[PDB]
Amino acid sequence: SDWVPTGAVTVRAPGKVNLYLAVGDLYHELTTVFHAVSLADDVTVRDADVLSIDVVGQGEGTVPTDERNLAWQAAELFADHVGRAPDVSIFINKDIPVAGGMAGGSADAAAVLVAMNELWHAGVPRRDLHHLAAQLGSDVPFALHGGTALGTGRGEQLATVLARNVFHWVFAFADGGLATPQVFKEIDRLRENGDPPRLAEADELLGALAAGDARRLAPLLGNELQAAAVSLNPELRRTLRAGESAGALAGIVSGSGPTCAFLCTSADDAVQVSAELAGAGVCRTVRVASGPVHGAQVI
Ligand SMILES: Nc1ncnc2c1ncn2[C@@H]1O[C@H](COP(=O)(O)OP(=O)(O)OP(=O)(O)O)[C@@H](O)[C@H]1O
Repeated sequence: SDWVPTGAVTVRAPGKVNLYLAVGDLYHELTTVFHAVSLADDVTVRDADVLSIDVVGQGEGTVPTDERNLAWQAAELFADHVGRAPDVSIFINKDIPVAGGMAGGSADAAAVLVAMNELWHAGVPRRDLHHLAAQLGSDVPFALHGGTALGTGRGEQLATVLARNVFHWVFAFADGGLATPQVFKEIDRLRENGDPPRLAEADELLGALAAGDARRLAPLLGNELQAAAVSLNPELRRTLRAGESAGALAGIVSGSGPTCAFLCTSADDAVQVSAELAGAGVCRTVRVASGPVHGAQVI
């Protein structure tokens, strides 16, 4: 169903959820376990007379089509790297929520890097694409990488980890969005203010992933940005509680929010959870997905 015209390159790049997200000091130092899921954007790139961006799907109305778009920035950076003008049209069919904590703009940017490399057969190796991604944004490297990975530094340095099963997810999109800088500002505010708990080390969580054990994983999920996202959007507490009472093993805010993610034991539980959330009047719209999935790849 992807747009794949002759001459074009179409690339699918996944959204993410942070299974584990510890936030340090003052970019912020991060330790995170990224997990790529089957809610993805598909990006079709063609040679054209000028650089352009068109969007359908999530944010059809509102995602900018100019220099504000991370995909614009990606095309310019890649063109410069290989010594060509960025004369491509970019079409983004988005399932990843806008400003929702699943790094959809980052997916779009990673997809453009991959699509252009193929379109022009530029021979840019994966390590060089990684460097370009890191220049673009903190979550772009993971969008290239996919699977499940331990991100350090500010998230750009990645060590793959084993997630030895298919993991079943429900995502609850919020009515609006959050600006990730606002959410980082808020966690700093919360910490000026009190001395709330920090996550344990990621050891146990990584062990549960390596065992492929969702029931063990669930109570170990955690995201230090969640308190900031819920401080800003208190209604998220209703969404989380609803998903949990519907049968999710655990609910967590995804990244800087406001999307909520719910880990379920099985496909059938994700069926139940998504159906009840949709019926509970606590979020905008509901999605079912699985992970892990691949990083940005040509279709
Ligand atoms: N390709 C794009 N898709 C969506 N938003 C984009 C894109 N390019 C630029 N933007 C702008 O970026 C912001 C939203 O980015 P995005 O949807 O990636 O947020 P996010 O998923 O919460 O990101 P993260 O979780 O990586 O911090 C908005 O300010 C939006 O106008």
